[PDB]
Amino acid sequence: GFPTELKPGTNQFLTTDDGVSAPILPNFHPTPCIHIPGEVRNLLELCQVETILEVNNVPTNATSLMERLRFPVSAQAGKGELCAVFRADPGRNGPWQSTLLGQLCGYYTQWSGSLEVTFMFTGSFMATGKMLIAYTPPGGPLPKDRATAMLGTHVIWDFGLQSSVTLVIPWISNTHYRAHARDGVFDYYTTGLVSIWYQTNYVVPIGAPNTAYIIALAAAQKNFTMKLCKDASDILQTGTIQ
Amino acid sequence: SDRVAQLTIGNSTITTQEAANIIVGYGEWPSYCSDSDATAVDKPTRPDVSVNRFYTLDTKLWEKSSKGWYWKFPDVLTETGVFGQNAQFHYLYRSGFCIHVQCNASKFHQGALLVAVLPEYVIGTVAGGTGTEDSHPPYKQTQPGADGFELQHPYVLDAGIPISQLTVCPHQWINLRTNNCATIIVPYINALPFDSALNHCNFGLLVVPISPLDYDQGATPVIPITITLAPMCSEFAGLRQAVTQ
Amino acid sequence: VQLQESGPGLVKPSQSLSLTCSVTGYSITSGYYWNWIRQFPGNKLEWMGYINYGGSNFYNPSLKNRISITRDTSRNQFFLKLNSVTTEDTATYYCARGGYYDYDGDYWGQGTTLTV
Amino acid sequence: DRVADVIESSIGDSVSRALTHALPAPTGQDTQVSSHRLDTGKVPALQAAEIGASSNASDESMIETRCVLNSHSTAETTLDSFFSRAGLVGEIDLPLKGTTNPNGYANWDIDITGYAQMRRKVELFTYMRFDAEFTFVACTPTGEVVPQLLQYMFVPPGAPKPDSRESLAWQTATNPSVFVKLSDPPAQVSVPFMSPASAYQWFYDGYPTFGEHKQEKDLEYGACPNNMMGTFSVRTVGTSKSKYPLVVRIYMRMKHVRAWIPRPMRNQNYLFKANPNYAGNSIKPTGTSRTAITTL
Amino acid sequence: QIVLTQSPAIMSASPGEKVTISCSASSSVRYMYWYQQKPGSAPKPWIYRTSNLASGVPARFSGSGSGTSYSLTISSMEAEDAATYYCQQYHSYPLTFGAGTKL
Amino acid sequence: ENSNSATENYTTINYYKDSYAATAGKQSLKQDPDKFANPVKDIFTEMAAPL
Ligand SMILES: CCCCCCCCCCCCC/C=C/[C@H](O)[C@H](N)CO
Repeated sequence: GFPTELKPGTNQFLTTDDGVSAPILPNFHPTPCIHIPGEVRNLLELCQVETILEVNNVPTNATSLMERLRFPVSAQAGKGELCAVFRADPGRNGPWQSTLLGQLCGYYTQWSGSLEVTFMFTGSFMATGKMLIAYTPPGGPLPKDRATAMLGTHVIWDFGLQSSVTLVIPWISNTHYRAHARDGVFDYYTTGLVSIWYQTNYVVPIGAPNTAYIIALAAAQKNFTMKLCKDASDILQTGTIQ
Repeated sequence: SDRVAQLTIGNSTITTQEAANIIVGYGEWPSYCSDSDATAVDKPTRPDVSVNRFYTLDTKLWEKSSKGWYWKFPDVLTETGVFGQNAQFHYLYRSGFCIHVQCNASKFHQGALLVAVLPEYVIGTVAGGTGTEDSHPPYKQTQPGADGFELQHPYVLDAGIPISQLTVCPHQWINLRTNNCATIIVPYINALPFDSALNHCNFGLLVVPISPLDYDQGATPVIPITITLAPMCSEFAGLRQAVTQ
Repeated sequence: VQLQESGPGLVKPSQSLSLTCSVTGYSITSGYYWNWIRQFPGNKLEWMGYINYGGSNFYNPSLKNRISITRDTSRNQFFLKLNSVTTEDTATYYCARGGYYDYDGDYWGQGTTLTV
Repeated sequence: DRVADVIESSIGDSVSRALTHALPAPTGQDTQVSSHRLDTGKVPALQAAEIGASSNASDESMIETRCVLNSHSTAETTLDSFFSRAGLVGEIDLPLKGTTNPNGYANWDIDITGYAQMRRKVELFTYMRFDAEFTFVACTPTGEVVPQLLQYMFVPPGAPKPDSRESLAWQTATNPSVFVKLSDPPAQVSVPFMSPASAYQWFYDGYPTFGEHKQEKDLEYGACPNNMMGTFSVRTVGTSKSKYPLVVRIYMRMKHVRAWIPRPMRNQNYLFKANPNYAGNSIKPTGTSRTAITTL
Repeated sequence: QIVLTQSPAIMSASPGEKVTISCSASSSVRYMYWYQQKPGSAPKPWIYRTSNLASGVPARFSGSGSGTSYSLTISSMEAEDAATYYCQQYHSYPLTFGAGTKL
Repeated sequence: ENSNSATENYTTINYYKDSYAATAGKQSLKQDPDKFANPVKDIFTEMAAPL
């Protein structure tokens, strides 16, 4: 017959190899496909949908789990007090783990692009106030006051008929891609910090509640991209499923 | 302009002055089944105006310690009117839906609700607490009827999935400081052109408070929630005697 | 988790009260609600207030403008303070850990007696 | 058709009206240069989340940006790139002594819900339609390779399942079967889409049959016959007992994948096959926790 | 504020008999909770969610009820389980207790 | 060759008469994000107030 030679790599089984295999049922024809709404073509379509971000991930007891989806705001002494802080890394352990974007990033090693966070105010109609939300690029420590925080990228939010504001976290990095940052030498891929401060005060008239809550939503921009698919960091099984 | 709206279908009309636009699920309007997609050979019936109309269910009360409720479609209308009669007289069924939720308060109240539609909402159990018992939910829990059912563990949606990612489904918010109604239009979702209206539920409707209701002493403490819904483009086939279940 | 109350056993009328609760085996910043409850000599129970895991407070309207609850996370204690104590404010004071609108942990202390 | 309302009626319109359409997107979006804006009436930063749509603000409308030409590919996030990777879905044991399968044969019901990784990956969507590729790896419990001959048979529903090592059903006159040795490389075949419906269902909210639904029949809730494709059977080819203990592992890879209606991902530990049960006394948060909201 | 009414105020029973006490609320509540207090000590949780037994509680205790009426019953009377019982609600703040029933 | 593939993926390789035995191949990069991210009846520009 035709002379041939065998090269190293024969008889191996590579799980990601794309090849041809013998069919088992000759002349088989599948059921026709009817139209079904909601078809998904690319996973990046789902990365642009907002989901709730658990900024307030402090409590752990069972009856208080639902409180993790909101953090409070109330009247202060008018001295630019701090409200809340969190990290901006989407693939890191913390608040971002509750979003669909974080879960999807858990399946990939590297990412690139801009992010955005939306805050919605759920107070009464008679409540007014102003807030300052700042983003600190890598290198700078956690700001100790509003005067230090204003030096970075920030937006000033005014309560009104429109109950939501959007903070955009622009892509500012030295490398084209970032791996998932964590403690150690891999903190080199960190993104920065986000802090919220009181601008003027929280003001209400007589007969209105003294406390209100804010809900945060997070998603990705149109230049977001991931690559080098991998396995997820956690396995939801503690034995044999049976 | 975008805050006032009127919905007219059949012989019913809904008006609102604090709307927040209309969401069309997955960007598709309801429609009838085409000739290339159908498989049954008998001619279906389309009652039109007698079935495609607004129906109002019971009313729930919103309190400072509420958890949430859910309903199953089209199980809610199985025993109501001409739609119910057609549903239990025929074997096959398909239709879309338009859902409207009402909840109003004053300018001194506060709170926020999440209204979402989740196709193929399967309910799970607590497995006896320890997780070693293979228990199953009762019949009254899987198809609660027009009364609905109250959630026990809203954080996992009683199915082991987080509520924080529920926004991936068609949804709207009811913020008491902004709006007092929510409108969602859902097409027919299934892997088959037709299905039974008694055995299968296409989707479930979830209403869960995320920001607790609050008010000061002396204000009205009763804040009801009402559900109104209407079928769209209904078809039936396979006529035989009426069976209730 | 163990709770222990401490404070003066006798207070003159029109003075100020201060009680202390020490928590062992659990951090007061990890969750749950920490309540103050007293039992009158007639065996009648009254709920006073609580402090949150994050530092939020809510008080009984009957005792409003006279009660204040604080905490010290470094030493893992939370405090109860009363203003202008009168004769009717004599009872056994308890400290308890509770859940959010439901039964979650509900472990009570031992109580301390107060005489005014 | 002479009355006016019938002529002008829209009953029977089978064309679905879509509000959106797909566009090519081989790379990420570029960034345009922008300058400062100081005016009234235009508020890109203010949104209304109550409507139910995501924010439409962009980089150019919030800060001053430069021009960046983006050439990062999006090919790795397609459905096949995400799904066309082999993973463990089954395992069959054939011990010499024991109680599980002591007679040199075994029957396995085909389901891919027995292992957490693949189940969690596939349960992101509600409906899926695909072809499959199956690979079988066989060896001893210690990983040794021995000279033994095996037979695999695919039994569609309604066909007689073998009940012994010498059953007459092994004649496989019509059923597809594979003969292979352990010394050979693992066997590998292709499988088409065989559901009676248009797609597989990972979630079925209903009952299979009519009638009264009593407590003793609650195990039928959520069972969709459209997903039951049959049985996988394996035996040692011989009339006498084999001399080695054997283990068979099954791996599956998807091709030509389509999906619909994404769902939230699983949060708690899996407990049972084809059942979304969870431990009610051990509910845990989705992520990790910290000590205070004002500190890292 | 929600007001809870307990009846009867004082009950006496013999060992082996059937004991049943009731607590009534001025408004509908989702659940009812029970406590037991021996003299000289602090109250201890006994029943929560009207059905579940607290840890270390004998199996002869049980509870039931719905809406605005709830009850606590003891299958068999022993000398050990004789103290004051209270009904408490978590529906709204402030939390309120019952008057108590001495057994 | 029978046209019995599940997607009857544009460039594949096959050696048999059944289409479902072919390789996965390459797809086309088309996305429709507005189906899930902005399914509103009336579209609003990102300059004006949404309400
Ligand atoms: C020598 C022939 C060996 C046959 C190997 C098995 C081929 C049959 C596989 C049928 C297709 C299974 C794909 C998944 C189907 C359903 O979704 C699962 N049962 C999920 O429950």
